[PDB]
Amino acid sequence: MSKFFIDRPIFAWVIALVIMLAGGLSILSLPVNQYPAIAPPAIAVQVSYPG
Amino acid sequence: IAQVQVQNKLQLATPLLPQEVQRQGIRVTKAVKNFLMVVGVVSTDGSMTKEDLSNYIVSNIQDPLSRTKGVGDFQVFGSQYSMRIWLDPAKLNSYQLTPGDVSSAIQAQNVQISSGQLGGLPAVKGQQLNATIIGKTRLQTAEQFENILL
Amino acid sequence: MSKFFIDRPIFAWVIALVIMLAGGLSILSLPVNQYPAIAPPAIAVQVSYPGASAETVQDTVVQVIEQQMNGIDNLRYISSESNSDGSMTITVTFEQGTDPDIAQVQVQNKLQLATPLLPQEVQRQGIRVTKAVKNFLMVVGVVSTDGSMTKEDLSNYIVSNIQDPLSRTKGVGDFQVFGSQYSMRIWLDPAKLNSYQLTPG
Amino acid sequence: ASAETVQDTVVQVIEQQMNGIDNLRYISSESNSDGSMTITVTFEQGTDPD
Amino acid sequence: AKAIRQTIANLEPFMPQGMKVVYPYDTTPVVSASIHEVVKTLGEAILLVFLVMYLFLQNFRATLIPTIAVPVVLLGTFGVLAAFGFSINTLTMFGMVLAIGLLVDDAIVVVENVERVMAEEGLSPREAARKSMGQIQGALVGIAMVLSAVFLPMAFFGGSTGVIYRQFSITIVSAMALSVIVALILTPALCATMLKPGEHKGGFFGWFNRMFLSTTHGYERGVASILKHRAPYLLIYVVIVAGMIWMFTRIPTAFLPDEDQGVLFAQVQTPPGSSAERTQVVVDSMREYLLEKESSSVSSVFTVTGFNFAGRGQSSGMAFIMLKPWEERPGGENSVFELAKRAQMHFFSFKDAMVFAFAPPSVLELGNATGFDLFLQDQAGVGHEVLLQARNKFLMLAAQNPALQRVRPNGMSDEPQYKLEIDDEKASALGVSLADINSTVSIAWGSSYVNDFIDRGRVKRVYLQGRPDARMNPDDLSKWYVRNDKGEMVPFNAFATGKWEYGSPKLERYNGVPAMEILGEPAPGLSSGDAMAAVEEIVKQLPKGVGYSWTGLSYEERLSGSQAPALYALSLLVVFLCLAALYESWSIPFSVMLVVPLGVIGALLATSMRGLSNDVFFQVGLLTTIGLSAKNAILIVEFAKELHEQGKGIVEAAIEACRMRLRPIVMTSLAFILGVVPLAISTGAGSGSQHAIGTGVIGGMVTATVLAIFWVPLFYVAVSTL
Repeated sequence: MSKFFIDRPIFAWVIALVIMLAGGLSILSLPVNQYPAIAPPAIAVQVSYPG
Repeated sequence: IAQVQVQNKLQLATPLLPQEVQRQGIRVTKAVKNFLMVVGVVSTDGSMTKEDLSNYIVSNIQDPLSRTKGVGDFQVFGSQYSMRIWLDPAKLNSYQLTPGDVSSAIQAQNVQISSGQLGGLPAVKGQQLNATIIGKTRLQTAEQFENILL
Repeated sequence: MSKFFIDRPIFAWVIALVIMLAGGLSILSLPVNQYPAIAPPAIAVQVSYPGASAETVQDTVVQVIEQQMNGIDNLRYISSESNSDGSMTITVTFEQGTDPDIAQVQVQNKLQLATPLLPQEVQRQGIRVTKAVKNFLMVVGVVSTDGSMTKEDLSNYIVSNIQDPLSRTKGVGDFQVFGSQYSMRIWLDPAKLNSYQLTPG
Repeated sequence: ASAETVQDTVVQVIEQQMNGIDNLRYISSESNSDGSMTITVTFEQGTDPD
Repeated sequence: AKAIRQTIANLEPFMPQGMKVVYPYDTTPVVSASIHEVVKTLGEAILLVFLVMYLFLQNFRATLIPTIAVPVVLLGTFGVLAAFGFSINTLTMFGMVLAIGLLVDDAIVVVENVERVMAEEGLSPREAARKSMGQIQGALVGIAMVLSAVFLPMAFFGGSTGVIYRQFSITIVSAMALSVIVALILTPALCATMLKPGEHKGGFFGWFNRMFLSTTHGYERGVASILKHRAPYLLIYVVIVAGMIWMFTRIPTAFLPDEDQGVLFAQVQTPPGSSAERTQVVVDSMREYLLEKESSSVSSVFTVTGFNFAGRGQSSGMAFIMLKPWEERPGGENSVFELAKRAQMHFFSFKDAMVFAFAPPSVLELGNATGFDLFLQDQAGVGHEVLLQARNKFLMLAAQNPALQRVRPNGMSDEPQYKLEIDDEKASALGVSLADINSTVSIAWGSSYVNDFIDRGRVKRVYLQGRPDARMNPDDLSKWYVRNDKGEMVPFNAFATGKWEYGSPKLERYNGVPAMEILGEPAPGLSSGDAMAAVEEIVKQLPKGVGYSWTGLSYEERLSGSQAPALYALSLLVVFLCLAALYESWSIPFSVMLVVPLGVIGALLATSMRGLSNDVFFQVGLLTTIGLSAKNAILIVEFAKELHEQGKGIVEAAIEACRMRLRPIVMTSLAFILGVVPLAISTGAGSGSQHAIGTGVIGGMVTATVLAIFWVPLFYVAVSTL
């Protein structure tokens, strides 16, 4: 699969930096947080009964 | 859809609950265990007290940041102001009164009644005057709850 | 391999018109409209508290409801409005691409705990929560030809016979009649209500 | 209650107010002799029942 | 609308006598007429391209190959946009009309290639088809990558603009990919079946082809003045690029052009504190004007009193005006905008009421009028009257501002309201309890609700209110008597006086704090950013304690920003990358990357002198213009460099490539001209959309093709040799 690309290096470079370009556009839109949704979903039904 | 299923089964739960639990209304909220950030105000000059700070938070900070993104459920360390009436049992004995009588009188004074409208439809032929009659309004300051007559 | 796909011309005819046939089925299975989902999903909470003022409707219903619109996910801005004849609306507007039925579930859940704090008349008028967009789609308007029926006759006919089968159809989310149904009005004459030592109570 | 008591105080109120629910096919209702009530709202196919 | 008409069809046999159901207001026939108009213009575009190819080439069985390759790619585009779940609207149909040329070019390329090899060797189709597939098989996936790189990265944006450009992007890229695979699998296997291996025809059409060859030879000896004058034209090129950069400031930017709808609204609002008689008089005179004076463009006037879109009351009205359909009002003087302008000057002649006549926007779902809106709110609790004074200051300073136009309160002003003051201690000292006073007031004026009652098979309600003759003026608030605690009767004159005060009838709130609205629209020439900035200068002169906040479409267009420079930068970068992919070198594809301003100059000039602003359709037209001009220039540069690397000089291979390529380039250019013409000059429903997306494309492509076909080999030689 490389024998196409030893004869043609520029197309290999342009595949490489198209991947770099899509990744650089992906860096500037991902949310940066500490941990993923590890916690289970919980529902807290609550009411103040009087006195 | 988990909240949907929880308050689907809660609807079947509510008829066997007491009348008062039904008249009050119970609420369903997605629970988050940790606290992200505590936002609090202090008093630098020592002038305004603790309940003043809780009043200012619930009146003017809780509302403008609970609509924004990310801020879900929360918990206020304190509560807002309230026109708190302190009855006095000696002076209730002095006048042959009852706390039920004070309660009925205060439910009679600050009513916001729908007091109608001048020239409201259907109008007699030849009417040219229109004005929204404001009747009594519910009272606002301490000197206006102070003059409720029993 | 190669010669199984190159040598057969009507194999290509079949692939091209299977693409055409799937296109024809997909034409007759798509909607037709004018522009895609541009506007964000709104939701309106409206009730008509009769004989009131602007301040009365506001400080008895509107503030009591919108002090409990806290802790709703994907909310952009809440904007309410209270008129003078006694009717009002809270127009909650969510973010674009949110799910409108879970949205209506959350808004109804957060106003069912402000509903018992309302006046009794505001509760007995019937609080409506609809998810529909701001424009008027179409006006269905009935007209008497001979002239033997007045405005409120035609309005009664709409509310009593057109409104109830039309509000349940596939697509209609919010309606508004220009008028009212019949309601057996009782007009208190205060001279005769004075004559017998009686009150409106 | 009677049949027409339940029909005039419960069934017809809930039918007048239940307008505009998603994927609604037909609603049917009946008022019984011993005071009960049954409205069987039938949604169309593929509706997720929650 | 179909289900509503079916429900009224199931409810119509049970009408009473003389009960007709009419439809005064309806915004569905504009949608039906718009989709019928765009599918009709698609039909005549296909018919005109077929007619041009059949009259100019005079051979039926080679024209049959692209005119059967167009419905395959069309129906495939339908199926692919149906796979993601997107609806047939004006937007995807504009995508199909703009993709007609980009799908017809490839079929023209492969048909002319087999015609050329048929004229060269005339041998067996197998190995020659292998060779011709070897040339064009790389070229079609190359132009697929090129046009994907130039058009697809507008899909990765958010907002209303993001949804519109992802509709256009996946429509054009879907028609592109279907055109590539359909051409590759079908058009050699369709041109290789039933043809003849035409030449030397008699009479007039063959002599016309000789005249076309003579104009080609005149091109061949007219390009000598280009090739000898190798120095001068680069300064003219820099002049054109500098004119483009100057021209991007001239044409104002918008969102989407204000279309015709057949719908006009009128907002009646008397001097408030008025009754229903004055509003009914103004409403009936408006109806008489619109029915006897302007019946040539107004069908039916459905006037509602009490429900304008500002608020509600007794002193408001609104006329839902339905204009006649577009076959009864031809000509630019009977549009909804000219009817609005000719009605507004007469509505100024109504000296009684303040009547404002406005037309709804293009997208009805966004709002209910045109232009911007903002909610002037407070934060500290400065006071309702101070906020009303600040709103009046905002309105007068914006009406004196030459960057705005017809700013509105969208609300009601302060009017008299009767505050009766119950003398509390005197009333309770005379004996009457205060709950009886409140019950008497609320039931006698506020129209109380007691219980229900059934009638004729339906439970309705019972109300309870005083007479229409005992609440009409402050002298008749003394007719009501309230019972004492011992059976006596106490009037309201004993314990209730009256003071007229001040207040607004429509109170507004926004994010839990009081507010007032301001509606309006920018100047007829200025952009939306200039109206934004002008509001940003008016708000700075407000008192301390209030604050602006934007609403609706204004919230998006003020908070999101503009990612169009990032759009053009990323799109041109990655299409340069796919050109260096197609050419395997770095300095060569600048001779196509440089061509872009010479493409977009025609779109800029054509939308300048026609008065068509910048919107989403103008940018889609620029992208398709850039794509088709680059798609012509790359075939020029690719086949020229291929004939250079086959063993010949630069300029000679360039000249034989461009002379062999002039007939398909000008042929598909004129075919795309004839495609995009019948929507750029059309008259009907959906006018301004078709005018913008036709005018930009026609101007840009008409200058781009027949100027790049002169100048692309020029700086091709200037960047390959030097």
